Amino acid sequence: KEKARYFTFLLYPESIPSDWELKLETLGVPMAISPLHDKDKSSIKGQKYKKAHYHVLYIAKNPVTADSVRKKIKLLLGEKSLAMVQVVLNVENMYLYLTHESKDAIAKKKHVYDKADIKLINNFDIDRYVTLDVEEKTELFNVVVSLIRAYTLQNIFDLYDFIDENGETYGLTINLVNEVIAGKTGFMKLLFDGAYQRSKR
Amino acid sequence: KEKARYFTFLLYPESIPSDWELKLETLGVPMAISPLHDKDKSSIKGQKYKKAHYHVLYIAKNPVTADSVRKKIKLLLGEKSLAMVQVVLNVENMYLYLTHESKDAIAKKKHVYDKADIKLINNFDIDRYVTLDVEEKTELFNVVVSLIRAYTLQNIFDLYDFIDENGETYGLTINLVNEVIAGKTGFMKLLFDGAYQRSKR
Amino acid sequence: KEKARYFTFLLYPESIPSDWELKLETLGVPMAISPLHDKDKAHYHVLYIAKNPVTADSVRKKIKLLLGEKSLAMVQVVLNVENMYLYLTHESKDAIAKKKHVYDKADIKLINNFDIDRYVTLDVEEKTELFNVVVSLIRAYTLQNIFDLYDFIDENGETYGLTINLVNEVIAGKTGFMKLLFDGAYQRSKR
Amino acid sequence: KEKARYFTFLLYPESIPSDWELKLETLGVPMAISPLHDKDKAHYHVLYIAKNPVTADSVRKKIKLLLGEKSLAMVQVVLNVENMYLYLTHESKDAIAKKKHVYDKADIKLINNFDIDRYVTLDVEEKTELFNVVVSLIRAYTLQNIFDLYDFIDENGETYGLTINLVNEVIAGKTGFMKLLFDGAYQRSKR
Amino acid sequence: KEKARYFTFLLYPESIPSDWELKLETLGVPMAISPLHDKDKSSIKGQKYKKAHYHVLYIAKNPVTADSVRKKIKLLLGEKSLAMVQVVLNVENMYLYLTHESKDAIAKKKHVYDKADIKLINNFDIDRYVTLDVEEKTELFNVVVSLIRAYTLQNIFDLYDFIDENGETYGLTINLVNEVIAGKTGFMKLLFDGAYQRSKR
Amino acid sequence: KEKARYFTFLLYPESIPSDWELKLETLGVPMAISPLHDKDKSSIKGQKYKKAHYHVLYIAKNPVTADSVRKKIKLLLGEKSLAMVQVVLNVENMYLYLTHESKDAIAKKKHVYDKADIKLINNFDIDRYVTLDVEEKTELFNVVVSLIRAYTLQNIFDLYDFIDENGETYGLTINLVNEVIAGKTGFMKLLFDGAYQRSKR
Ligand SMILES: [Ba+2]
Ligand SMILES: [Ba+2]
Ligand SMILES: [Ba+2]
Ligand SMILES: [Ba+2]
Ligand SMILES: [Ba+2]
Ligand SMILES: [Ba+2]
Ligand SMILES: [Ba+2]
Ligand SMILES: [Ba+2]
Ligand SMILES: [Ba+2]
Ligand SMILES: [Ba+2]
Ligand SMILES: [Ba+2]
Ligand SMILES: [Ba+2]
Ligand SMILES: [Ba+2]
Ligand SMILES: [Ba+2]
Ligand SMILES: [Ba+2]
Ligand SMILES: [Ba+2]
Ligand SMILES: [Ba+2]
Ligand SMILES: [Ba+2]
Ligand SMILES: [Cl-]
Ligand SMILES: [Cl-]
Ligand SMILES: [Cl-]
Ligand SMILES: [Cl-]
Ligand SMILES: [Cl-]
Ligand SMILES: [Cl-]
Ligand SMILES: [Mn+2]
Ligand SMILES: [Mn+2]
Ligand SMILES: [Mn+2]
Ligand SMILES: [Mn+2]
Ligand SMILES: [Mn+2]
Ligand SMILES: [Mn+2]
Repeated sequence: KEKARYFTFLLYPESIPSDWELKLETLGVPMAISPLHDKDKSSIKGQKYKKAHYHVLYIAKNPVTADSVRKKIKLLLGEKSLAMVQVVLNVENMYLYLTHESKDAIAKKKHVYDKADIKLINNFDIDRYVTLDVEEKTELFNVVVSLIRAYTLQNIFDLYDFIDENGETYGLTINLVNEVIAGKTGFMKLLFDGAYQRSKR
Repeated sequence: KEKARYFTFLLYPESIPSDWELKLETLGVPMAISPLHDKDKSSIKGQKYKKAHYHVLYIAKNPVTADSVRKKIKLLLGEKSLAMVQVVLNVENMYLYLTHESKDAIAKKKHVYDKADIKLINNFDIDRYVTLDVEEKTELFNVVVSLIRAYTLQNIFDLYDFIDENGETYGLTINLVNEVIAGKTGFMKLLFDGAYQRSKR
Repeated sequence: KEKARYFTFLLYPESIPSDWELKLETLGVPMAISPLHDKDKAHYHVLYIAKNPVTADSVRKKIKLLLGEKSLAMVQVVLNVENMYLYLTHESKDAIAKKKHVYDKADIKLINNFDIDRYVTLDVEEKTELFNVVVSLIRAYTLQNIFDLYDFIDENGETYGLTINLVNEVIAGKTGFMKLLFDGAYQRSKR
Repeated sequence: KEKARYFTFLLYPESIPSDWELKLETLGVPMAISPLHDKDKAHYHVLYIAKNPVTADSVRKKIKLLLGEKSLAMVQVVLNVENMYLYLTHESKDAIAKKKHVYDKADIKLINNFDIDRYVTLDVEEKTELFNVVVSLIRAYTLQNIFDLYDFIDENGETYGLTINLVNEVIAGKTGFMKLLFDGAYQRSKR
Repeated sequence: KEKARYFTFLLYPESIPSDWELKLETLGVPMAISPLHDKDKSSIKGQKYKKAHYHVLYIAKNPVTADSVRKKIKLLLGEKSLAMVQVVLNVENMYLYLTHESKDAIAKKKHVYDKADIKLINNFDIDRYVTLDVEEKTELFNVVVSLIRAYTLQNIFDLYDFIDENGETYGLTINLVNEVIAGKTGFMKLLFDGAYQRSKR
Repeated sequence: KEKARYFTFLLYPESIPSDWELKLETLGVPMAISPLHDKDKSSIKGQKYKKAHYHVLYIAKNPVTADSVRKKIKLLLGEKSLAMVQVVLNVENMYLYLTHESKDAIAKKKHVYDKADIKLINNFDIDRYVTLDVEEKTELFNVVVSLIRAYTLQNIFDLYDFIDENGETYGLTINLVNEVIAGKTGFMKLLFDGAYQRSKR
């Protein structure tokens, strides 16, 4: 059958032990658990809210079979805990989808939840799953350049500060400016020398 | 088998979900999708136009196997969505080939489509994937040198400014000067120190 | 073909010279040898630390020639050193969960000054995490050079997870980037 | 397994599509194609310039898929580009010495803006020769920066074998070393 | 087969020209030649000492094949000079083993020879071929840091001087500090800038 | 049979065309030809000088058989030109041996000739055959350090100058200092900064 690392599935509060949150920790795999979903618009007649459930993002350590994860949770939480496991094609999406903040979920105007009710098991960090491919770097690098040139930023700090305010405007966060100007260090020096000399005239 | 970043393949409107354009977005990979191909001269007897189809240009983030992308789309859009995935040798061509405006496609006098019906998923920008073959770089580098020497440009800025005006004259745009002087950083420093010392006398 | 520093493999008392423990020493590479495994045929687990990235098969041969072609038939690349080492006494997480026979830490044979504390580096994704931290730090407290940063570390290290030899391991190669940060701070302190 | 930029191979008119000349263009790599060789079976010699170091077999496949598996069966790595190019018209030194039939330079098919003048670099041992020269020069005439050196080159280039784009090709990567030389000269001019 | 830099092999006085010691010099490779081995305990019945022989430690300049060195010596000294060439895994050991002072040789209580009868051809210096395994470097590097920090050494010289006096205390000799701070150049600059700024306050 | 790149052999003025020096050039291989040997002490009774001859150092472009070179010269210069071809084990030696300035030739107190009468065919340069193996570099590097430290040389020039005078004392020539401090650029900077600061106090 098929194998993969990224899975997702549903957990209903009614069908799971009261210590599930700890029982899942025991698997030693990283997971992300949605805030509780208790506000999903039910197209069912005479009912506003779908039964309450949790979405679980589950990250095997090695390529395995969907059914291997099915069993592993049935044994952990009882056979009535889950009945449907799916392979995650894109992790970033399925994760935003936890709070209905993914592109598909906003376009279907679904109820938005709170990022803070998200339960991170086993040091799960979404970023250790979001890579910034080559071409994306150099794009932004040129941006950082247009920026340092435009606003005559004279050092790594002034740039950082500028980012702190207008970050979202150009798509930039601090740890991204750090990831971007990685290794381009020398080039950066050139840009600040430039700006600094220019501010002088 | 083989691994690579650049792929292409075919999508038939009849075999794909009505939300495919969004489903592909979910993969978080950049793609370029042809205008609809509904005008391809069919050498089949009794038929003017090949079945209607879409060409998809697909840019993995990391070298992967053709079959890995086959599966990924079969699961996304249904096993009847594609049956043939190919490795793209030249991105620039296979992209022009989307509107039958590539050299091969003009020489086979194939129906030309409209550039504007091209669907760009995930901030795909063709300019990202065309890059200066080696010899091209060093040519221009020598140019940037003739330039910094000739006009006594004393820093990355003055050079940039000069480029802003006389760019086309020498073939240079800003993001090209950036692509060119990549890694030659050190060498650049030498040139500016030169110019700056020289302006002083 | 793959190259790496960390390997492991099996040695059977029946198939090895009676002076193997010394013969391995001769390779001048650091190794850790399990207590004898006789409670799982009796065998030894060997943790082997090349000095330079090499091929699994290069180590296969090197031991076949050293101890005889019947000494080992399977060499593996070690992904995590800390684990594969605990696994020597079946005290690794995987080995406790499979309730395997636990051995004695003291029967472990350390060849060529092998010290487990040594081969613990930061996996990639860990370095850059901390690097960003060192940045948030140098930015926040306007540290103007490698020293002021060091000092700051000396006091509030544990707060941010940093020790001196970690700051050193972290800012490895990021040298240039660091220069940018101090120039920054120093200019900023001036205004 | 070996990687390189420069390859050559054979194409037989009998085994290739009638649009091959265009099909090769599609690869977006620069090539030089011999006039037809029918005076030595009739064949074409192809000079092929990968954009990045790759494996001979990677190019084998790439052409088998492009032109059909019967198009080529032998791909070779080009050691010297200038020669293998002259060898297209049997005007290379080896080909004149074996008195082989000479063809016409004009029947040569240049795909994708291939220009022979482009792929002539300095072999290793040649660079460092000249580098030492640039050093003897910067030392001798106390040139105090990349400019003064450039200027000097502009006048006495031919004397030492140097042109500007060669000084650029030479001092490639030796950047740092160059800095040392100018600091030197500049300090020395001061005394 | 295999390529490597470090080899060893045997030379019998009976089978070699009387000018061998000079003939080997001619190869322009560094070698170390054992004192004469004429005292090796022979397990052969009726004989105390193995035939007399020399051990040769041979250091190619570039990775080559064992057989390439076999030939090279057969041609130099005659085909009856050597019949067995081996790749040296550890140079430091195989060198001590020249005087039977290696760990293996002491444990097998073999006859110990004199260090002074060792013939060094072509400026062979054992210290050249013993080198700090990775972890060893970085240990000492941190030391050099603790040092430059502790005593506020403001440049490569002051550090050097300090080493000249208190070397042994920290395990450091000059050519070791040089071997250690190899490539860490940049990092070193940071440390001196630090110290120097700090001395100012 | 055996194959190799480096050969040597003898040419007698009496047995060779008067245009030999040009005929050899025609082979397009690099060679080095001794000054004329007309002063070799003949152990023959009643004769001071061996018949006059030339030594030829010959560098095939590809591994070939000694006999292949035998023929190639017999056809070029006539079958009476040479009767003995040998494989060169060490090029540097066999070349010094051209003027009897090799170690073996000095030890046999043989007549020394003039380096300038050496005939270099086809751009033969002995150095393109003399490599400086790793350990040799770093040895000398430490030397350059002991030197820059000792004499407080404050820049690449002062070092160069010092080399010009005391070169041979430490084994150093200019193009060797250049080959040595290759890539160690940064480290060098450290040394000059050091010296320069130190001269100030
Ligand atoms: Ba219940
Ligand atoms: Ba309702
Ligand atoms: Ba990341
Ligand atoms: Ba992304
Ligand atoms: Ba903010
Ligand atoms: Ba349908
Ligand atoms: Ba571009
Ligand atoms: Ba404009
Ligand atoms: Ba050791
Ligand atoms: Ba092009
Ligand atoms: Ba004898
Ligand atoms: Ba040493
Ligand atoms: Ba002392
Ligand atoms: Ba005659
Ligand atoms: Ba006599
Ligand atoms: Ba050389
Ligand atoms: Ba040498
Ligand atoms: Ba002199
Ligand atoms: Cl960096
Ligand atoms: Cl760069
Ligand atoms: Cl570093
Ligand atoms: Cl460069
Ligand atoms: Cl260095
Ligand atoms: Cl350099
Ligand atoms: Mn939901
Ligand atoms: Mn089509
Ligand atoms: Mn076991
Ligand atoms: Mn031909
Ligand atoms: Mn012995
Ligand atoms: Mn002679």
